[PDB]
Parts: sequence; structure tokens; C-alpha cells
Amino acid sequence: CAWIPAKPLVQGATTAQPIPGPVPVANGSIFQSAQPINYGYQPLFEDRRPRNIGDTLTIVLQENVSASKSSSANASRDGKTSFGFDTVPRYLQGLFGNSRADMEASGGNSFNGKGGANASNTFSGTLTVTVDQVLANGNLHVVGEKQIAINQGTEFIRFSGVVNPRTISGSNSVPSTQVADARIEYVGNGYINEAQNMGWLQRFFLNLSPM
Amino acid sequence: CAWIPAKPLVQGATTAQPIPGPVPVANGSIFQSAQPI
Amino acid sequence: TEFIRFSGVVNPRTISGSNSVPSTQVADARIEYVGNGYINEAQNMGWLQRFFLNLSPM
Amino acid sequence: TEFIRFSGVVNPRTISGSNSVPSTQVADARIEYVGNGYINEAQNMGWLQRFFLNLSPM
Amino acid sequence: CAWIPAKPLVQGATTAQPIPGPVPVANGSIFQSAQPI
Amino acid sequence: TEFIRFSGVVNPRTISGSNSVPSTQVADARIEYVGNGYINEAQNMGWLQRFFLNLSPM
Amino acid sequence: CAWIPAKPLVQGATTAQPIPGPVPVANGSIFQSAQPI
Amino acid sequence: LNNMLSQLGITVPTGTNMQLKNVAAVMVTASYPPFARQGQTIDVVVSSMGNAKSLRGGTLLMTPLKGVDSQVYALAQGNILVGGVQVNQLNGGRITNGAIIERELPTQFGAGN
Amino acid sequence: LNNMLSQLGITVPTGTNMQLKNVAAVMVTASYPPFARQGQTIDVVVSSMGNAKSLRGGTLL
Amino acid sequence: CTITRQAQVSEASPISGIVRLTYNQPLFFTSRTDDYVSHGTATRECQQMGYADAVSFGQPVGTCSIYAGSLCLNTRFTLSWQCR
Amino acid sequence: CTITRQAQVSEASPISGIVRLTYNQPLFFTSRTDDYVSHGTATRECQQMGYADAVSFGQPVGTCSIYAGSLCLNTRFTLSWQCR
Amino acid sequence: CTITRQAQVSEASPISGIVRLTYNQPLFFTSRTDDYVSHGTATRECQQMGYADAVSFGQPVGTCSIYAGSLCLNTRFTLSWQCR
Ligand SMILES: CCCCCCCCCCCCCCCC(=O)O[C@H](CCCCCCCCCCC)CC(=O)N[C@H]1[C@@H](OP(=O)(O)O)O[C@H](CO[C@@H]2O[C@H](CO)[C@@H](OP(=O)(O)O)[C@H](OC(=O)C[C@@H](CCCCCCCCCCC)OC(=O)CCCCCCCCCCCCC)[C@H]2NC(=O)C[C@@H](CCCCCCCCCCC)OC(=O)CCCCCCCCCCC)[C@@H](O)[C@@H]1OC(=O)C[C@H](O)CCCCCCCCCCC
Ligand SMILES: O=C(O)[C@H]1C[C@@H](O)[C@@H](O)[C@@H]([C@H](O)CO)O1
Repeated sequence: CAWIPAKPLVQGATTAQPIPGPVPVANGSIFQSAQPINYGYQPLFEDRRPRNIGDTLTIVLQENVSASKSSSANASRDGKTSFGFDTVPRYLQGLFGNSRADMEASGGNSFNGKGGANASNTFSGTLTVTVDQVLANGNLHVVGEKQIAINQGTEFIRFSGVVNPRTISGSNSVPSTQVADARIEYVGNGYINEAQNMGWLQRFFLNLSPM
Repeated sequence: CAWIPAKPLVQGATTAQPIPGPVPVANGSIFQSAQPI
Repeated sequence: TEFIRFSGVVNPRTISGSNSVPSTQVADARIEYVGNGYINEAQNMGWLQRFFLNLSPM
Repeated sequence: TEFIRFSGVVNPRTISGSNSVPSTQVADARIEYVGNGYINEAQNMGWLQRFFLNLSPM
Repeated sequence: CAWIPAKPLVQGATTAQPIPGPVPVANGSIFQSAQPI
Repeated sequence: TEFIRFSGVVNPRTISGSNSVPSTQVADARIEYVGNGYINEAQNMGWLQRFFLNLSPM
Repeated sequence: CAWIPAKPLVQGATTAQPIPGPVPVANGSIFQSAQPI
Repeated sequence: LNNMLSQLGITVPTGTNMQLKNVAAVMVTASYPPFARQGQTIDVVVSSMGNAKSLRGGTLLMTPLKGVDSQVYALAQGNILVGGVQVNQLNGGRITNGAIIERELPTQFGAGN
Repeated sequence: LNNMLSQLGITVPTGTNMQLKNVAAVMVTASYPPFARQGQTIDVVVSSMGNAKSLRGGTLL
Repeated sequence: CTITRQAQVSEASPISGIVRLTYNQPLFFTSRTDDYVSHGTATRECQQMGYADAVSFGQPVGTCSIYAGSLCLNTRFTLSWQCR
Repeated sequence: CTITRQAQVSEASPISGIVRLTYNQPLFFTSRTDDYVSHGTATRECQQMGYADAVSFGQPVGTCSIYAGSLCLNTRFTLSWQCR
Repeated sequence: CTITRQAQVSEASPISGIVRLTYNQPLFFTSRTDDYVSHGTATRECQQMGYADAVSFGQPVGTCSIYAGSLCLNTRFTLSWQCR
């Protein structure tokens, strides 16, 4: 039913009350600081690649794999021999007078075998991920997740991998093909996802039924 | 069935809380290192 | 789920430009592209058909 | 699974440019391209048909 | 059956943890060797 | 399996350029191109048909 | 049958482990020979 | 140049013009002296590689000098000096003390009789 | 030149212009003297191989 | 259920001085041998080679070694050490 | 199940001074002869040739030698030594 | 099964001073005569010719000599020596 209690994926308050801020200090200056947070050094001319645990990176999946395999074999043998007089000389009647030498035979053997296999997959999304840890060589372990609830179900797109902090180009974007340990999941929920499950009996027949 | 418990291939937390970093050293320099690795 | 796994030995001189090397230049090429789930199960012959294929005359 | 294996003796003077040599320039060329699984099994004659082919007259 | 245990042809771990490397020697040089092979 | 074997005597003056010599320039040319397996077996006459071919009148 | 044991025509190991080579001789030269054949 | 920029932290897109005329690819040659020490410096010779017209007032940037074993034995960086009808060679210059040694070759000196 | 660059650590794509005029392919000939020692040095003669106009102030590498 | 042991050695390459040990985990099982036996074995391997004083330097790596449909019957966990 | 021995010699090439020994492993079997007999045999081969003081210098290599459908009845493991 | 002997001579060419000996191996059989009789025969052939002090210099070569369908009834193994 649609009246069953449910928790939206975007939990918590959707509003933030702004803070008034700190009261000015009567130091004679109109300028007033705002409690600086981060004291870390930041380069000016570098490409702003992710560098720490909390840094975020953009991943363009653009995954495309296609593999094919084919094989065939054949073998055909055909033979057919004949011999007959239909008229035998008087002097040769002893050996071929009757159908004693009359011969006829045929034989065939044909075999044909074939085999094939294909496997293709594509992925054309964009997902922003967050650094999980910094490796010894500087490679970043990135993990990210995105949940979308269009209606009557939810989709989860999750990515994980190791990104070398040198393939990041320009606007903090790196193709998924450049990420090591690529783990990509695109799963769904709800009756829409349930309708794509085989069913217990059909699955059992598929895994056990002969032929 | 689709309700059987399952573990997504992307296991573990999908989030990392950023570290505040190291407190500045009062050496008179605005520049502050970040523990080179 | 689909698993694509690669293994081999690469000479550190055929790597061209953006850290890319064609698979044909990798020695000991081991390439696997396998699948799971009922989609993969549907591509299995089945025990009886496999037995007939391997044993049945002709 | 498909296995492609090569063996031979190569003169270290026919190697041209990018460490490539045509197979026709390799002495003792041993080339194998074999397969496994039911796909490969389906290309086997079968015991009875093979016996008939090797023994049956005509 | 597709549920029979099987070993993928690409056996072993598919990951390598990078080595931190050797600690620098306080010889006054920024350059540090890496154990030539 | 297919076996291609060659044997002969080559004069070390007809070798042109890239260590290549046409087979027509090789003395004692022995060339074999044989096969194995049921594919090769299917190209054998068969004992009875061979006997008839070699003995049967006409 | 396809399950009968068989020996591939390319017998033996398909891999060769590279040799580290000879340790350098402290003769003061960067160049080091490799045992000419 | 793109490799150096990427190492420094700038990743130029692969498809770009990059038509510059203030840089020249060069080969630097040095003479590793006997008993070379780690902190010592040596002179280097810089020679143009491509189609550069001249290297009058150029600067050599952190080139690793390697031996025949492919090992980095020195680091060279500095300013090129070139001569200012017998015209001087403007595609080849010398840097005095431009290279600092990094590795020391083991020697048998002092051993034996 | 491409082989040298690849050995040094730079891999130029196979399809490229590479139209340079500051280098020349040369053959170097030397006279190995009797009783030659490992550390000794000898004089060499460098001769142009292709279509180089001159080797006035060149460097043999 | 949550008991496993016997973490052994699997690789010792003098090139780069790398020692690799491996241990097994059943499907619904955990594994942590003693956190010290692996260090002892790595030190022994380093001493056998020209190096010594093995350092963990890394994190355990787990790759499935046995596949049964959409499951993982066994998992291999690797420990790496850099002899110094 | 996990017992094997008898690692023998298979190649001794003076060119490059390379000695190769081979041993066998059944399908569901392991193999490690003694870790020292191989070194002894390699040293003997080097002494027989003009070299001596064989060094392992490598890692075992395992290539299947017998094929039965989608299986590996026997596996050949090779040990290489560089005489010096 | 694993017993064979009687490695004989098959070629003695003074041009290049090459001596070739051959021995046979059944299908499921091995062969190693004595590792010394071949050297003795090669030395005898070299002495018969103008050379002497035969050296193995090579590795055994095995080429099938009898074919029965997809099998190898007999295998010929050759040993080469360079008289000096
Ligand atoms: C690789 C090469 C290796 C060498 C191979 C050697 C040869 C390999 C062997 C090849 C020859 C096959 C043998 C056949 C007979 C036999 O043994 O195997 C039979 C079973 C088959 C097995 C064969 C598998 C081989 C496996 C394959 C092996 C291949 C290698 C059993 C049997 O015996 N079955 C038998 C039985 O049946 P039943 O079961 O139901 O009861 O009885 C009935 C009734 O008997 C008849 O009754 C008639 C009246 O009614 C009566 O006439 P009438 O005048 O009286 O009226 C009549 O008398 C007569 O012919 C009267 C008279 C006729 C003279 C006319 C002139 C002809 C000259 C013709 C000249 C021939 C020219 C070559 O005779 C003869 O002188 C025959 C000539 C002898 C030539 C000698 C060669 C000199 C070299 C001359 C050399 C020339 C140089 C240029 C009665 N005939 C008989 O008895 C039968 C027999 C009597 C024997 C006594 C005579 C002296 C033999 C003396 C010695 C013979 C020894 C061999 O004669 C034959 O054929 C014998 C043929 C021999 C040829 C060999 C050549 C060697 C080359 C030498 C080469 C090295 C028969 O029908 C039936 O036999 C028949 O059907 C047969 C049919 O006819 C003929 C078909 C031939 C087609 C080719 C085969 C095609 C088959 C192919 C498929 C497999
Ligand atoms: O000469 C013989 O031996 C024959 C000639 C044919 O007639 C044959 O068929 C057989 C018959 O069976 C006798 O009844 O006799």
C-alpha cells in the first residue's frame, strides 16, 4: 500500500538557520574576521586535484567493453563404387557369368560443429566520488555513491577504485577507464526491480532442469 | 527472490570525513607544511 | 555482475604517452570476462545436454 | 577458454622497429589455437562417428 | 551447472599495495636514490 | 594439426636481400603439407573402397 | 572424446624468469660487460 | 613540456595547440670525474636537439644525467653560456658547475698491493 | 633519435612529423691501440652518414 | 564461524625486497592469525635474503579464490612487507 | 594430497650459464622437494660446466603439461639458476 | 617404460667438423644412454677424421620418425659435437 510509513532517502531537516556571526571587536577596524577554519597551504596555479581524505573528484564512466568468440569445424567423406557386366562372354562366364562380380556400394560421413560466445557492456554516466585514503605512492582511493528516487523505487549508483593523481584532467574529472580496481554498481529497488527477478521456480529449473 | 539479503560489491562506507589538518606552528610563516608522505 | 580481469608482463618501454599499452604488447596475456546471475546461468548447457554432447555417439 | 601459444627460433636481425617479427620469419614455428568448454566439445566428432570414419568401408 | 566451484584463469590478488619506500638519508641532498635493480 | 616441412640444398648466392630464396631455386626440394585429426581422416579412401579401386576390374 | 588427456604441441613452460645478471666490478667504470657469447 | 607541467600539477588537455617558441629540447653531456663525491659539481655541455635557432640566454631545467647503465648519476640545471667571418656556435653551450653529482662509483683504490 | 628518447624515458608516438635539422647521423671510427687498457682514451673520427650539410660545432653522444 | 589461523608465506622477491604472505578465509568466516607471526615470518624471509627488518607498510588485500555461482567460497588475504 | 618430491634437472645451457630443473604436481597436489636439493643439483651442474655457485635468482614457474578437457591433470614447475 | 640405451652415430662431416649421433625413444619411453658413451663415440669419430676433442656444444633434438595418426610411435633424438 501507499499509506505504509516510509522514510525519505533525504532524511533530516532540509533547512539551516543562518548564524548571526560574531559581534564586532572595537579595535577601530571596519573589517572583522570570521573565525578561519583551515590553515592549510593551497597552490594557486595547480589544477586543484583532490589531495586529502575529504576531497571530491568527478568520474566519467564512459565504459565500453565488447568481446566475441567463434569457432567451426566440418568433415565430409563420400564414396560410391559400382561394377556390372550386363553381358558376359562365353569364355568369361565362369568368373562373371552370374552377378558374382556385380558390385555396388555407397558410404557417407558428414560432421559439422559450431560454437560461439559474446559479451558486451556499456556505461555512460557521471558520478562525483570522495577520496577514501591516500596511498604510499600518492594514489587516491575514491569511493562514491548516489541515490535517486524518481518514483516507486530507488536507484543506487556506487563507484569505487584507485585513481592516480596525475590522470585527473582540468575540472577534476577522470574517465572511469583510468581508475584501477573499478567497482561499479547500478542497482534498483521496488516492484520495478522485483519484476526483473527470475522467480524461484524458474531459477531452479534453469539451474537444474536438463536442457 | 529479490528480498534475500545481499552485499553490494562496493562495500564499506561511501563517505570520508575530511581531516581538519595540523594546527599552525607559530614560526612567523603563513605557509604551513602538510606532513609530506 | 561482470568481472573483467587482466594479467600479464609488460615491458616498461612499450608504454606510450598516457600510460597506455595495447594488450597485444603484453606477454603472458590472461584475459577473463565472466558473468554471474541468471543471465550467466542461462548460457550454461545443462547437465543432461552436456553429458549427451560429450558421450552420445554422433 | 581459448589458448593461443607460439614457439620458435627468431634470428635477432629480422626484428623490425617496434620489437615485431612476422611469424613467417620464425624458424620452428609451433602455433596452437585451442579451446575449452562445451563450445569446443561440440566440435568433436563423437566416438561412434569417429570409429565409423576410421573403419567403415567407404 | 554454473554453481560448481571454479578457479578464474587470472588467479591471485588483483591488487598491489604501494611500498612507502626508503627513508631519506640526511646527506644534505634533496635527491634520494631508490635501490637500483 | 598441420605439419609443413621443407628440405633441400640452397646455393648461398640465390639468397636475395632479406634472407629469402624461392623454393624453385632450392635443389632436392622436399615439401610436405600433412594433417591430422578427423579432418585428415575424412580424406582417406577407406579400406574397402581402396581395395576395390586397386583390384576391381574397370 | 574431448576429455581424453592430450599434450599441446607447444610443450614446456611458456615463461622465462629474467636473470638479474652479474654484479658490477668495482673497476671505476659505469659500463659493465655481459659475458660475450 | 606537458609531462613536466603534469608533474608540477598542471594537466594540459591532450588536444591543444601548444605552439611555443621560447623553449628548446636539448641533450646534456657531462664527464663523471674519477672519485666523484656526492656533493660535488661538474661542468655540462648542452646541445640543441630539434630545430631551435639558438640557445643564447637559455636555462637548463633539472635534467637527470645518467650513465650507460640507465642510472641517474647527476642533476644538471643552470644558465647556458654561448659565444656572443667566423660565427660562434649558438646551438651548443656550456654550463660551469651546472651539474651536481648524486651517486658515487665504488672503487678498489687502496686495496691490494 | 626515437630509440634514444625511449631509452631515456620519452616515448614519441609512432605517427609524428619529427622534422629536425640540428642532428646528424654519423659513423665513428677509432683505432684500438695495442695493449689497450680499460681506463685509457683514444681519438675518434666522426663522419656524416646522411645528407647533413656540416658538423661544425656538433657533439657526439 | 569467526576463528581462523595459519597465515603462511607466498612470495619472496629480492628485486625491490618484497615479501608476500597469504591466508585463507571461508565464506562465513573471519581470520587474524596473531598480528605477530606474520611479522616474524617476514623478518625470517628478509634475513634469508640480503635484507632484514621487514615492515608491514601496507593493508591486507582480499581477493576471492574459489567461485561458486554468485558466491565466494574462499577468500585469499595477502600481507606485504618491504625488507629494509 | 599435499606431498610431493623428486625435483630433477631438465636443462643446462653454458650459453648464459643457465640451469633449469623441473618437478611435477598432480591435479590436487602440492610440491616442495626440500628447498636445498635443487640448489645442490644446480651447483653440481654449474661445476660440471665451467661456471659454479648457482643462484636461484628467480621464482618457480608452473605450466600445465597434461590437459583433460577443462582441467589440468599435471603441472610442471620450473626452477632457474644462473651459474656464476 | 623408462629404460633405453644404444645411442649410435649417424653423421660425420669433416666440413665444419660436425659429428651427429642418434638414438631412439618409443612412444611411452625415455632414453639416456650413459652421458659418456656419446662423448667417447664423438671423440673416436673426430680422431678418425683430422680433428679431435669433440665437444657437445649443444642440446638434444627430438624429431618424430614414425607417425600413426595423431600419435608419435618413435622419436629420434640427436646429439651434435664439434670436433676441435
Ligand atoms: C595388393 C595386391 C596383392 C595381391 C593380391 C592377389 C589377388 C587377390 C585375390 C583377388 C581375386 C579374388 C579371389 C576370388 C576367389 C576366392 O578364392 O575368394 C572367394 C571369396 C572372396 C575373397 C576375396 C577377398 C580378397 C581380399 C582382398 C585382397 C587384395 C590384396 C572365395 C571363393 O572361392 N568363392 C567362389 C565360390 O562361391 P561360394 O562361396 O558361394 O560357393 O564358388 C563360386 C562358384 O565357383 C565357380 O563356378 C563356376 C561354374 O559354375 C566355375 O566356372 P566353370 O568353368 O567350371 O564353369 C568357376 O571356375 C572358373 O572360374 C574357371 C576358371 C576361369 C578361367 C578364365 C580365365 C580367367 C583368367 C583371369 C586372369 C586374372 C589376371 C590377374 O577359373 C580360373 O582359372 C580363374 C583364373 C585364375 C587366375 C589366376 C591368376 C594368375 C596370375 C595372372 C597374373 C596376370 C599378370 C598380368 C568357379 N569359380 C571359383 O571357384 C573361384 C576361383 C577358383 C580358383 C581356382 C583357379 C586357380 C586360382 C589360382 C591362384 C589364385 C590366387 C590369388 O576363381 C577365381 O575367381 C580366382 C581368381 C584369381 C585371380 C588372382 C589374380 C592374382 C594376381 C597376382 C597379383 C600378385 C564362385 O563364384 C566364387 O568365386 C567368385 O565368385 C569370385 C568371382 O567369380 C571372381 C571375382 C574377381 C573380381 C576381382 C576381386 C576383386 C575383390 C576386391 C575387393 C576386396
Ligand atoms: O558350378 C557350380 O558350382 C554351380 C553353378 C551355379 O548354378 C551355382 O549357383 C551353383 C548352384 O548353387 C548349384 O545348385 O552351382
